[PDB]
Amino acid sequence: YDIQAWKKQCEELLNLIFQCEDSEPFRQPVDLLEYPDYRDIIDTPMDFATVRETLEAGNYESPMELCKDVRLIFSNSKAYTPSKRSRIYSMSLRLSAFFEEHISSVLSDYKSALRFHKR
Ligand SMILES: CC(=O)NCc1ccc(S(N)(=O)=O)cc1
Repeated sequence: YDIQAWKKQCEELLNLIFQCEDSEPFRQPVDLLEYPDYRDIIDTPMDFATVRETLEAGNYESPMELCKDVRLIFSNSKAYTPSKRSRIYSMSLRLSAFFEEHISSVLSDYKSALRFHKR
């Protein structure tokens, strides 16, 4: 029932994601010189370095907020390269499955700890 445990759990999950080769296209903001029409399609860019820096700055109140930003990385990838046979597409799908598999217990433990606190 530790209300604060999610933060270190998210730091460790982000470390695993950075070690994953599938995270390479998502480690830093999309380069607008390489993809000049990116902002014509994507309203809110997101990447794992921005997620990590938001977490380290103490700017996430809950793991649900972090999860919303990570999910935005994947939805941006799907919206920008929607060829279900593109390299980045396939990397996004595997990394998303890995993230969802590991974030589930982080969210469950946090929601349980908060429900216990407010009992
Ligand atoms: C990160 C993003 O959404 N766009 C950049 C990008 C990177 C790789 C590829 S790809 N499909 O050739 O692997 C297409 C676009």
